Amino acid sequence: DTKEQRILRYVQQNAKPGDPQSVLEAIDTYCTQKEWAMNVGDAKGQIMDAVIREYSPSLVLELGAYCGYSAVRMARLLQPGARLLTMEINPDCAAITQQMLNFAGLQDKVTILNGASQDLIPQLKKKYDVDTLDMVFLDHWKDRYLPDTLLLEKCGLLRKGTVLLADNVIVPGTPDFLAYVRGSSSFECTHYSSYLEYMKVVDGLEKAIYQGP
Ligand SMILES: O=C(NC/C=C/[C@H]1O[C@@H](n2ccc(=O)cc2)[C@H](O)[C@@H]1O)c1cc([N+](=O)[O-])cc(O)c1O
Ligand SMILES: [Mg+2]
Repeated sequence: DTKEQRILRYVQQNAKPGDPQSVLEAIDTYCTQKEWAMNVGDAKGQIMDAVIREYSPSLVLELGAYCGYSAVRMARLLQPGARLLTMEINPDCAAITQQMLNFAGLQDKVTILNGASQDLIPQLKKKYDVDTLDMVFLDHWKDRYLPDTLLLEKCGLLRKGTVLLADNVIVPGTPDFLAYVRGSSSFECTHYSSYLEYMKVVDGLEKAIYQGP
């Protein structure tokens, strides 16, 4: 029994089926109170929401599904006919994400791709009927942000105005990617400061009074 299955089970037990907001709130409660997990969380999630609403993307690529928290967050804001594709190398995470989307009622909008991003990116156009991407959410292994961005470009998946949105650029950090994009005339960058997810960390003092030998 994994932490990820425990999160899904908590959602099935407590959230309202077909209600994406309820699903996000159930995840946030469980991870705030019971077990830390690497979901983007509601603080950064609000920022994501504002960006998605600004750009109204028709085709979004997510790198890194995990439990589906960000896939639920994004897909609930997509217009009719818009699509999210999400890449997940861990088959256990891919299954959880699909059940989460199902529970939320968002399964029609989202396609899960099982595999490593660097292996899947070159197959997008032919296998998933993609021309260029409107938005890319990066939230997978931090050392893959830069090489995958380069591969996206190589494969002709970026157009003028494609919006890349990257989590964790301060903590744990993505320093090669951040330096690259900030220094490149091919990208115009903006930083949105927020807070790392679920950081009310419990600790305590133990008093132990010696009673004699
Ligand atoms: O390490 C972090 N994220 C790595 C994410 C990894 C996810 O991306 C998938 N994937 C999908 C496709 C691939 O090709 C590779 C991996 C993995 O199978 C996992 O589901 C992280 C860590 C902290 N932290 O505070 O420690 C906070 C965060 O917000 C984080 O995102
Ligand atoms: Mg993250």
